[PDB]
Amino acid sequence: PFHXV
Amino acid sequence: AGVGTVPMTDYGNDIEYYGQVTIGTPGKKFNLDFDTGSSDLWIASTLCTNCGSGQTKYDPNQSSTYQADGRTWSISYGDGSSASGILAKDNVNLGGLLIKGQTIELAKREAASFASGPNDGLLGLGFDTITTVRGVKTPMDNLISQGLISRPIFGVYLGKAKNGGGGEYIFGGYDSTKFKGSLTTVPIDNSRGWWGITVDRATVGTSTVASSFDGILDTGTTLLILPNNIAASVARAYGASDNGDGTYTISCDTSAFKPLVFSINGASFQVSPDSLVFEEFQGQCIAGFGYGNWGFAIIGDTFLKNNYVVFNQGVPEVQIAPVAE
Repeated sequence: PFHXV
Repeated sequence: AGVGTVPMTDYGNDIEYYGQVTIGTPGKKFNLDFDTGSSDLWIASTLCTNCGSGQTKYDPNQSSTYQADGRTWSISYGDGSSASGILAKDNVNLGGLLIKGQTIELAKREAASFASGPNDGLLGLGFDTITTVRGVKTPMDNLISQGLISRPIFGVYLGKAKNGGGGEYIFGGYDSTKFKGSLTTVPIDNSRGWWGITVDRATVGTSTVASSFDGILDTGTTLLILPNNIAASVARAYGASDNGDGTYTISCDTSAFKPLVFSINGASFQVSPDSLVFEEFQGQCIAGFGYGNWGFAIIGDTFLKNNYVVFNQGVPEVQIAPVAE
């Protein structure tokens, strides 16, 4: 998964 | 597609959603991840020395509208992925809307995870208070000031891979074929530069698993990440087990689960049973919800692929309705 700041 | 309409591509099992953006003159097409959790527009470039051979790279020499800038930038996302490079100015075409003189950030270096992903870069849709370089106007800021949109909004539809994938962003409007019933207006707290909302409560069946909590609408985050206590409460309701890495192992069979329902500004929004499972690997399923050490939730794709959202930067506020499916 990604976790964009 | 209509004016300001950007068809999206669903990568893998609802991992992320990217759209094509044209940058430069005559211009090249780039696949950018649309991220409401950040506010920098960066792209892989021919100045990059550790970029992916598969990424499309912006080449200043091939754009007659490229304008050099002496500033540098560096970014680090929630998961530690990063990139850095130099600033530049060029034109950006978003769904037929030509933004003139947009500040773009060319990568010189990027994390291996970016080098191996499907993205050529990211398009930040958060507020301008969190751009990494002070004074940078975001694409939404420029669409408004150049008069490219008449209402300071964008409608977001994220599809489900189980139903064919896809998604669609509409800059300056929304599409009612994508949702059912009436939109519910929810006030936004942009004090930290994000699309922050308050969830009144969360229930599973008759059980109140959580009381009010704050969260941020982040299209750039795959899962629904909850503060530790709330995540544990939810996990207990589904018999999920903690993998000790921020993720849970859940039964692959969701036919018996009740939906995770959020009460927001007086209406019900849910994470459907099917969305409780993120991925299945050699018969083990990873849940669609995880935990993090923050006091606020990161309301990612698990939730957004079930609910249409109209983002209004002007108020600011959001309008949400269950997806039509």
